[PDB]
Amino acid sequence: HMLLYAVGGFDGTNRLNSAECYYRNEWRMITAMNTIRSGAGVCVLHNCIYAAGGYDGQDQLNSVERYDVETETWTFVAPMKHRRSALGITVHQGRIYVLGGYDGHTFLDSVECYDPDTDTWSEVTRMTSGRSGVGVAVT
Amino acid sequence: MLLYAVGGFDGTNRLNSAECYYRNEWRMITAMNTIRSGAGVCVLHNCIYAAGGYDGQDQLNSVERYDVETETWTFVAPMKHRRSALGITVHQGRIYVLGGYDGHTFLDSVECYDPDTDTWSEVTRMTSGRSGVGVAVT
Repeated sequence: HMLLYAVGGFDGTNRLNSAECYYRNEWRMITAMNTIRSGAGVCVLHNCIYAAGGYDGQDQLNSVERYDVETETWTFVAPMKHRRSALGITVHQGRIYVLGGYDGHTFLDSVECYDPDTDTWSEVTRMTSGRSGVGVAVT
Repeated sequence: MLLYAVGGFDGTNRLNSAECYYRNEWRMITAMNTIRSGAGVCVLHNCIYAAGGYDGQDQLNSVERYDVETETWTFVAPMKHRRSALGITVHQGRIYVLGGYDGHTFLDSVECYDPDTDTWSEVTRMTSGRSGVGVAVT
């Protein structure tokens, strides 16, 4: 926890796969992701930035990639069971939790859980109703 | 130790409701004061903050805070800019919101919330106005 990262997004004309980091003031670019992602789930787990799902301008994404700060390289990990944009994301006890989102036809209520050690995504529970754009909090 | 799902959009209505997962059971808690979809939601100290979002007609700049002890939502200082599809993170006891959509412009503004002084301040600007960004601190 020292540097702020801005990952992907949408500028009103193009959706972004680029990422910048704030330091000298100034936002400087880092290595761009392998996939154009807007509205992705972005979190930090074991000093790696994870980027899950999102919208590339045509399709809802299920791919997940992680950025290694030491190698400055984005790498794909196991993809989610569901494509989703406008998902909520949180990290709890060394695992990534994604909640809801939109798969292209359905507002999901699925909640998937990522185990980094085994590189698996597994559904852990389901919200009371399918919905997207949710905020997630653990306290 | 509890998971909270705040607001959202079920495909027909935007939601101001919130629920907590315990006994493998999702249980509803006190609903928010403002209908919020795609708001910035984080945990500062031990309170849930919900900043901005879309209520169905307008983009929101209001910020309310849920106290787990008192089970109530309280409005705090509003952001200088209305924002939907904003990024949000907590870092050294402060909230950072990044970009988003204000109803006409994709924002490059970054605001910082100090809970002690209840103030938002514009810290810097991103290289370009943008929305739907993921924020990470590491």
